[PDB]
Amino acid sequence: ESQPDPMPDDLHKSSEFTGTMGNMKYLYDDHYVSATKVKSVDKFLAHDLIYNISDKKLKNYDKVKTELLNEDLAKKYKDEVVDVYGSNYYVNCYFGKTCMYGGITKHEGNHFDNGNLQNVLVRVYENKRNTISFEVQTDKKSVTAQELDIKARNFLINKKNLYEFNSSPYETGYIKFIENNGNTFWYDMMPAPGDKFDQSKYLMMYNDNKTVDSKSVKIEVHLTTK
Ligand SMILES: [Zn+2]
Repeated sequence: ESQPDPMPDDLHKSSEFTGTMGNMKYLYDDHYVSATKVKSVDKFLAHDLIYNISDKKLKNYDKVKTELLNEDLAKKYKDEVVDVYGSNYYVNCYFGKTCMYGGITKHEGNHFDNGNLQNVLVRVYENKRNTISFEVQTDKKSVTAQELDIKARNFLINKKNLYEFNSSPYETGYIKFIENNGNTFWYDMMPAPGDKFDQSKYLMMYNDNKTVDSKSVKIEVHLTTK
């Protein structure tokens, strides 16, 4: 059922991407859509949903379209009261508007009990050594892996310069989720080889709206230096 771990050539190398890393940095550096108790208002394609969500911050949008893996996922959350969490983009976002993928969890029943926040531990591995470990927080029992990944990359951009404008001090990176039923999966942290980064295509991995149990999930960040 599990994703086999990275083989050595499954991982994007940053020295083979000659476009602008600030373009990856932007997707994770104090960057996210957040909405709570929202119900979808519209649809573009069969596998997406559109919500009246404004960024209260720098006022860039009052409508978020989220794209899912398929029509069934879309149908399923269409008339549900939901919280949204995800990384938005504007390039080739077509439908005051912004785009994203997945980020969707039902609101009813999905929160801890004394309004507590749950800590999820991230263990960071640099050239196969556990050098730093940190906690990220959510208030959702079933939280998207996108949410947690966003929060862990945000922290790593600050502490570790994970992504910089021109480069990354890292060659390879992957984030790995280990669920308490043994299931593992992982995302490639580095952009595809070449001179142009396509945010929309990068983010599209979050399509499947994967959620995990926040209280028992384990996250590992595996990085290798230049
Ligand atoms: Zn909620």
